[PDB]
Parts: sequence; C-alpha cells; structure tokens
Amino acid sequence: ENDVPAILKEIDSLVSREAVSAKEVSDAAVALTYLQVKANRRLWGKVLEKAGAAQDYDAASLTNLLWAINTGGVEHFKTVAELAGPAVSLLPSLSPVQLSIVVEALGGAGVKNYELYNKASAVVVSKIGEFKPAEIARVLYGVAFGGVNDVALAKAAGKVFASTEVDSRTAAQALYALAKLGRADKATVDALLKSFKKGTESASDAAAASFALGSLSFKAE
Amino acid sequence: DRVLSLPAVSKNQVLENVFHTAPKAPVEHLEKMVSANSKVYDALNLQSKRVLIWQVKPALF
Repeated sequence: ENDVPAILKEIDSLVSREAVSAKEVSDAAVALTYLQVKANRRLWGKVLEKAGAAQDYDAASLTNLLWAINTGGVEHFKTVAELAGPAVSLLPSLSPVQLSIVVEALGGAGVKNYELYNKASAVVVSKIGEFKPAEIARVLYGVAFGGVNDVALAKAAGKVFASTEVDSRTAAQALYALAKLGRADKATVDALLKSFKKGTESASDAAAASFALGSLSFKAE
Repeated sequence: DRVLSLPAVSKNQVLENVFHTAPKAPVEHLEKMVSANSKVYDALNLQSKRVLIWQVKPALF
C-alpha cells in the first residue's frame, strides 16, 4: 500500500491531461521533490511543460512550484524565467515568507529580470523588520545571482546580520550571495562567521561558506 | 409553312435552359469535408501517427 513508483504513474496521468491548472502542477512538482525523483527526467519535463502552460497563478501555488524547482535541482531556463511574469504581478500580493522563495528560486536560476529584483528589494527594505533573517538572505541570494549589484540591500541585510545572529544555513546563503557580489565586508562576514561552530547540519552550507570565504579571501574557520 | 406554327424554341434549347447547371451531388459535401477533416485528424488528434504536437510544442526530456 506504500506505492512510490505506482504514485509516479498517478502523477504522470495528472500532468498528461489537457487542462492542468496551477495548483495541480504546483502539487505535482512538490510531490516530486519530497519523493526525490531525480531519476525520472521525463516526468519532471511534463511538469514544467504544464508550468508554462498554466495561466492563473495565486501566491501560494507559485511559491510552491518555485520551491520545488529550486529544491529539486531541476533547471529549465525558459520555464522558470517566464514564471517571473506571475511574480511581478503577484509581488504586492506575496507574503514576506513567500517573497523569499520566489526571489531565491528566480535568482538562483539566473533570470535576468531587473523589474523583479528592483521591486523585490524595495519591498524588503521598506519592511525590513517584517522579514526574518532567513528571508533577507534568500532575497540577497536572489538579487545577487540575478545579476543585480544591489548594495542597498546588502547594507540593509548587513544591519540585520549584525543585530541578530542567524542560523548556519542562513549565514552560508548570505556568504554565498556576498561572494558573488564581491563585497568582503569585514563587519558582516565575521557577524555571519560565528554561526558555524554551533554545529551545521548540511555539508552544502559548510561547502558554500568555504567557497564564499575563499572567493573573498578571508581565511578558513 | 406548317413549321412556322410549331414552337420555334427547340427541344435542345429547352433542355439547355431547364438543365442549365449540373446539380450538386448530395455526397460531394461528405467526401470533400471528410478528406479535409482527415487532415484535421492527422495533425491534431494525439492518437494519429503524424501528430503535430511534437513538432509545435517540443517535449521537455
């Protein structure tokens, strides 16, 4: 009764029909990351085929989709970069916890959308207290990897990382974003560097803080 | 001149004024739209052997 390949065929027949909506293609993508379906590429292809076809898109289904694209490690530039059309129209409609997932997924894929990151950084500095420290790092990872050298956000994120100390995975995203911006601010790197001997749980954030320190050439930890 | 009391319009000229146009068959609308909808079946069905769905929307693999 615990059927994982028989539920892949039931997801495959959900996205192979004719009028899949946004919520049915969000939850098909969310179910493919929780099931860890890197081996089936065509089933991930049928989901992103319907993700471009889906026209309505509320705030919750767009961020569930973009979370699943980012977490699952699936990249298709044409599909993800056209999901920045829903995002710039749902951007005042987005939660502060949801705007961090949109800009991290659209930024991490390299979507060159200057209208998105200008409005999504002007929101995150207009309400800087409304964002938790993991959300200000996700936006900072997005605006940095989306090709925007927004140092107004990198200062406002630096004041947050000095006032409250952050999680290990929160800091290593913020180090990776500042490494690509090439900032090497001693005031803020060392405020994020103390988060790494409380115990880190992933190796991906130990390796990314490793990369971000060496690229800014600070020293090992 | 008995021939001048006969009707001057010929039997030929009746049969070409009464049967002026070759009439449209009942079946020529079927077998002309069917052969044209067989191209709508071919290109646009999803069970045809020559669908355009992989030519116009290429599959993400």
